[PDB]
Amino acid sequence: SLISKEELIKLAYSIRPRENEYKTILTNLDEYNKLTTNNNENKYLQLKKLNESIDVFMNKYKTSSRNRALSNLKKDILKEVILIKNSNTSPVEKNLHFVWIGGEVSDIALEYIKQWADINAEYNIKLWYDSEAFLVNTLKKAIVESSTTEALQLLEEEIQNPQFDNMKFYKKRMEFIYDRQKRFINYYKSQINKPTVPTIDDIIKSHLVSEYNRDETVLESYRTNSLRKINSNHGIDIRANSLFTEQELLNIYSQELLNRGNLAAASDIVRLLALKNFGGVYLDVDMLPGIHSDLFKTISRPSSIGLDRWEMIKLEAIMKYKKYINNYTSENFDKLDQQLKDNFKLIIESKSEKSEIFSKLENLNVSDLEIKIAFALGSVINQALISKQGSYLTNLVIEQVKNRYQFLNQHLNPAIESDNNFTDTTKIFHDSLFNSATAENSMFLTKIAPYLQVGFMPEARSTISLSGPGAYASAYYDFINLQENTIEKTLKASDLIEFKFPENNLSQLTEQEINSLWSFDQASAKYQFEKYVRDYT
Ligand SMILES: O=c1ccn([C@@H]2O[C@H](COP(=O)(O)OP(=O)(O)O[C@H]3O[C@H](CO)[C@@H](O)[C@H](O)[C@H]3F)[C@@H](O)[C@H]2O)c(=O)[nH]1
Ligand SMILES: [Mn+2]
Repeated sequence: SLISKEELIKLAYSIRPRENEYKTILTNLDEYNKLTTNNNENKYLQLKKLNESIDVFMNKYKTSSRNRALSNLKKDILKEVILIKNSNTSPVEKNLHFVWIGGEVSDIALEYIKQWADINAEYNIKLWYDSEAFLVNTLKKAIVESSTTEALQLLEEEIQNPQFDNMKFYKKRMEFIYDRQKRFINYYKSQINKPTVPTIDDIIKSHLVSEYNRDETVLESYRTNSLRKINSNHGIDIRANSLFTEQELLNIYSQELLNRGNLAAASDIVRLLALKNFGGVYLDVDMLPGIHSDLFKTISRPSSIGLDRWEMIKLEAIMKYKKYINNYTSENFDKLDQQLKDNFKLIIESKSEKSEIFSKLENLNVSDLEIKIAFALGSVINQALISKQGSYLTNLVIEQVKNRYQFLNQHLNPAIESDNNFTDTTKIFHDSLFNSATAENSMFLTKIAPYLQVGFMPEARSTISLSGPGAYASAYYDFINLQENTIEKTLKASDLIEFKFPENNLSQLTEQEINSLWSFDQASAKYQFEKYVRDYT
């Protein structure tokens, strides 16, 4: 329990009269100690109120003899949130949420989702999709491909020089991409208010037919096939549900889905709303169930192979003998000594049903305060999440996303609403953005400055700071330190063991996940550019 008001009076006793701010602290502490109710949120809020009062006294009387005790009390307050969070716990709602928006869900994604379904029959699979937006990927592809060709043609004389800086190509291509997105968006805005009430896909189809030499029948078949494939495999339509219950979040989802064509960012929004409204477990479609602990207890690992590769090899080894996922890679497993191999086959074949290989989720016991998250490379990663419906931390993350977008859009909207090309739009945005800089927000500003080229140029990673892991990391800071609207600071994986997605319940090092991580750094960028040059000729 926290120290009592009487104990604090004894500990902080001084020759000096009690300051008014000290009396307030004593009252807040006593009120926390006397709380009759068992509602976690109420306890947390009263903690917060007390912590805030202590800071007011410490800032005001910096040399006070009471500060040592009050400093200790703050440390005890930090421990209590953990205790509070860990004291009343119970199973999360039995929902597995997946999201696939913007096109046909792939067969490979369905296979991965199938593993989860087989192992966890009591959970109700929810594959969220947007019934009006099956052609967004098709459009983004068309725009990028056409732009790549335009940039190569413009730069044809230079691209052969082996010393050519491929960043001249990516910047020029971005100018063409921006012009093409802007043509689409202005066309969309001219259609969307018509009395025919067209859908996103109606408008994309028309635009592709008129400007990208496409065939309406082929696009319509692709769209209807996507709608049928998804509905047959646990699909649930965002347009027909209660995820979006305010305009602000919908506008954020729409700006990513329609203006940027950033499907991952749109999915970042949907997953939060799905957890807020329904609770359960959110998984990217490249995640796989966790391997039973004992399964490979009996297999020391060669020190030549890495801690992560060892996990990839365990998955590859399981597939090589059960074929649960068709054509699953065997590359890192084939290179092993036969006793290793023969040992793997031996333990593997020992088992009878898949539930002996992968672990069930069963009850995932969590606090209504928290959200649990996977880790990667020292950071949180929002590819796997656990949250009760309406959890306090899930709401903190949503608030972080809203505040970040409100700030982004304050500076971005005047620029994009201009009739200006990419270069001049970027200048208007940046001039506004960086005139707002402070010591607290400067890193954030620098990270969101390349927002418009996210997905199209190497090193544009603004999504992490808007809808992705950075927002979760700052919300964790908020929660742990009883703060709100943290922008400068993030908590790291080493800070968040109490919030880790339980290691035994998840396999992150799948073939599909490793396929996704191939990011847009300078190394990937050089390779894609070389292939573009290779194909152009
Ligand atoms: O065409 C598409 C492409 C992707 N999505 C959604 O985005 C999710 C993640 O995509 P993906 O794994 O390819 O990118 P990744 O770099 O790993 O995402 C991280 O960064 C992402 C953004 O912060 C984050 O969403 C993700 O969890 C991180 F791991 C995927 O499981 C879908 O829900 C889609 O619906 N349609
Ligand atoms: Mn991934």
